[PDB]
Amino acid sequence: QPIIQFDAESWEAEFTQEIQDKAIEGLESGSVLFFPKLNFPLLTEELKFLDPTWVSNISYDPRSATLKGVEGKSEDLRLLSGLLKRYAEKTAAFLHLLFPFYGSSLKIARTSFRPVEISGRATSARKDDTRLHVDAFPSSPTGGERILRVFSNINPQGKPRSWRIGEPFQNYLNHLLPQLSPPAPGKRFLLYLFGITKGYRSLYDHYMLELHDKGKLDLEYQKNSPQVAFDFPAGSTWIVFTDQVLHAVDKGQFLLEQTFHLKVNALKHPEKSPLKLLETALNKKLVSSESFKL
Ligand SMILES: O=C(O)CCC(=O)C(=O)O
Ligand SMILES: [Fe+3]
Repeated sequence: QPIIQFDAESWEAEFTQEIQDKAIEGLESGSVLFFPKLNFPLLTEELKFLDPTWVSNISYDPRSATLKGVEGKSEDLRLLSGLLKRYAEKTAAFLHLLFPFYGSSLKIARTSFRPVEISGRATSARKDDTRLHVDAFPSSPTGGERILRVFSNINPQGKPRSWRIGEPFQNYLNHLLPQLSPPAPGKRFLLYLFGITKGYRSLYDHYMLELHDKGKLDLEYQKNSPQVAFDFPAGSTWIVFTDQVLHAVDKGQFLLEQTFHLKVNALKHPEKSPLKLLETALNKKLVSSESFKL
């Protein structure tokens, strides 16, 4: 079931255990959790930010209270920081209400505001997010940790955000497995020494980047693989492990996004993670820092 719909309409909603179970089982199975009625309202003073000219996308780090990617007057940067900080706070609260099993293992990461219309985008194949992919960032290895994202469509003209959702990760990995290759010896160490990567690119991160890139260049797979097109309405929110769920965006404007990280050993079913699926498929440990279980 690629998309599981929920009725919650508040960021402070209290959930029954049954809904919590549905959410964590769905999330870990690679479903998108969809909240059609969960809107993220803006203050009147923030409405001015609903304009693409503010990008010079925009990112905020809640851990350091630092805003990047935008220039302007102090008071405007304060207002924009306040908007993204509120999105970080509300998404973090919501995830702790919905996923108590993860406890304090949820680690917030960067907040993103995306005011540029998607349908006019055109770039190199590897960063073309109209192509189905799982998330893997060449400059930012994960060391196996999960990439969990919360998304909210805040389009004020009532325009949906058009996604496509692909086949399960295990089928994607199987399709691309004959195209995977090990890294060149010493190359990842040089990327680390040279500051091209933030941290060391694990073998896991190498293979996730290969899946991401080779999947995007596989034009027959992009055209023919199983996929469902879904429009997320304005005023809706959705939650997804974007390292596991194949996704692409086709159209839309004005998105808030919050990234969280989660260690694999905090998952209810760690064997369903991309890390463990890749380690099983290649019969090897793919992250050197891995904790060892006696
Ligand atoms: O902009 C979007 O709606 C999706 C982009 C994407 O692939 C992502 O945030 O991981
Ligand atoms: Fe993505």
